[PDB]
Amino acid sequence: AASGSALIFDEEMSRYKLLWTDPECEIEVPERLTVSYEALRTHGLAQRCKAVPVRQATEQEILLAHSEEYLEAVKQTPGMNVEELMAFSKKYNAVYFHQNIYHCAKLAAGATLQLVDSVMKREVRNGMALVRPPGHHSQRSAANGFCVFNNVAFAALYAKKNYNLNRILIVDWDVHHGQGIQYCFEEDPSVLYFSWHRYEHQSFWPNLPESDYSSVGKGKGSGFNINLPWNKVGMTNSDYLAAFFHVLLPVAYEFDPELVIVSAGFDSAIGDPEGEMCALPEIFAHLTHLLMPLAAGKMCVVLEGGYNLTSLGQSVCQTVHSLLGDPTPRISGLGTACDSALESIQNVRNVQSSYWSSFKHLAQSETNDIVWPEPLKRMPASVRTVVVPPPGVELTLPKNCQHSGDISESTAKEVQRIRDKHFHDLTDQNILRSLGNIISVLDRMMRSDEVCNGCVVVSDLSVSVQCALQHALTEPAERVLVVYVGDGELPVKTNDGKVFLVQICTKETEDKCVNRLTLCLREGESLTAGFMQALLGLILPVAYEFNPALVLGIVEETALMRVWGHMTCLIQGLARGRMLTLLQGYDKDLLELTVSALSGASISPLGPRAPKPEDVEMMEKQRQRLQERWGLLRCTVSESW
Ligand SMILES: CN(CCCC(=O)NO)CCC(=O)Nc1ccccc1
Ligand SMILES: [K+]
Ligand SMILES: [K+]
Ligand code: NA
Ligand SMILES: [Zn+2]
Repeated sequence: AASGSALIFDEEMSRYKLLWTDPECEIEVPERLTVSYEALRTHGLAQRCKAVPVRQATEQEILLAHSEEYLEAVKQTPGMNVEELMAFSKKYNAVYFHQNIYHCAKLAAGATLQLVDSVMKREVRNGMALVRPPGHHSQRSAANGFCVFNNVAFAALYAKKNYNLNRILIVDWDVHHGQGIQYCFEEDPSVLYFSWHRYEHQSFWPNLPESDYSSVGKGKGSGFNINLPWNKVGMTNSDYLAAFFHVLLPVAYEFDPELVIVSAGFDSAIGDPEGEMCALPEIFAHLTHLLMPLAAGKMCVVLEGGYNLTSLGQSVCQTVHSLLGDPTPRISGLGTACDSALESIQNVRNVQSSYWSSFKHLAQSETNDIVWPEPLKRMPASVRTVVVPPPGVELTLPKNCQHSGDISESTAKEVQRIRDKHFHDLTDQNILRSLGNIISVLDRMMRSDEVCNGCVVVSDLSVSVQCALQHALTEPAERVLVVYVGDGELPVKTNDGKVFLVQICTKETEDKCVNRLTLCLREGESLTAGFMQALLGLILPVAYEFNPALVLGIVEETALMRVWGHMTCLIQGLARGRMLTLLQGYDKDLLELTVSALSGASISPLGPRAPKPEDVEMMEKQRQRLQERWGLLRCTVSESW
């Protein structure tokens, strides 16, 4: 399986710039590449990436997306003087030309194609191209918005042609609408385009009616264009994550792309003079992380915009950190999206309800100078994952996993201390072994930056859960998220706000308070889709708002775990990836799947469908019950009294 992350960069693309006065173009500077690469080197990230050389896109490759007349006209700009370059620039909107920009435009596109080849040939797991000029405004016969050729549209058209892909997701999180990409794939159902963008009721550049939520695609492509307009500035981490949980990710996992391409403009970051948004550079660690389970991890990140040199460098680093598998930073202060964002979200969900299963219940009444703190260091763990299989079982482990059954003297004293106080008449040395394992693994996870998560197979659930949870609460971990697949009650108290409990059970149970989420899904062929809808639409929003310091996963032996890998990967967005999983009984496959997802490996796609209406009803009842306490659950504007 593929390993490593490509970083594609060349300083030649910094060798064109604006040569006359134009306030609408001044911000697009060579130093955007310089500062970004240097920030990657400063933090040791470039050195851990596979450097893949740029090349020129050929004429034939350019003609995949652009007309011969437009290519021919651009091909003559290297021979033009400044006067003629200015006159040529004025034929287009918000773009400048330079003797070297045609050369750099072919490098930006070739760099992108190099990135696609590296990922699709399995030479790397994923990667990023740092390119100039950007691409996403470029159109079949026009330069636009600092873009000459459409780098990301090339990438999808090239991957279609040369790898015969049928499903490609393009995520455009630049703060501007990528209308060139939308036009390119408007009628094509094989490419799903998502864009959020500052819109302000069409008063923000490029001022297009078809940038609104109502443009869903055309003809065979209806439903495969998703526009989410931001109609106010100042959008926050909660707005962006609400967009992902309630619009993008439900559609992305249902579409099941074979490749993901990100139009990665960081002018959507705090401090940018174009976007005027408020999301922290750390949010891009999570936008990247939440998309990484798709397409077996095959993600190509392509630089678009981003103009505040500081937020630019920090956001590029958060993205590459996540591409490299480094633990995600904790996002504090999350809550409801603002009213304007909830309006945009509910409007796109409603027009998209004709096309996507996650939204189909909405269609019938029966169914329903700026400054911010510098990002903390993100260092990978020595051993990412420790594993404790039953005594005797030896397993084949990824290179970043270790067994860990060696109980120390201090740990062994705590186990009998705990036994002597809370479990008098317990003699079973198999259970006492597992509690030595839990405490030893937990202490490595929390006290060290060099073990991140772990998995322990256990005999008795009640005793193991108590010591795991209690030893975590005394460490102390301020808050603990518990995710439990099974039935019955556990020694878990949710009456102090330090624990939130997600339970996925078989019998319908009454849910009393707002620190428990109970999901009883109907047994049958549609359990997989229902679980994924619950995970993206309920579990992740609450977990992200809760912001735990540790995640405790628990599976009872009696218990449809072909989604367990996706949850384990996605849930590592919380608690900087610090998750302890307790598997009750030995299941060879479940244990290797758990270890692989905890270790950061890529997981198999889910492939195919639609969930039970009874299940969606149950899930929306949970939303109605919880969203006043946990506002990140909301995907509609609330009613004013
Ligand atoms: C800065 N904008 C491009 C951003 C591209 C980007 O970063 N894409 O990701 C262009 C602003 C502009 O030209 N406004 C305007 C247009 C016509 C007449 C008067 C004013
Ligand atoms: K966008
Ligand atoms: K499309
Ligand atoms: Na102009
Ligand atoms: Zn932009």
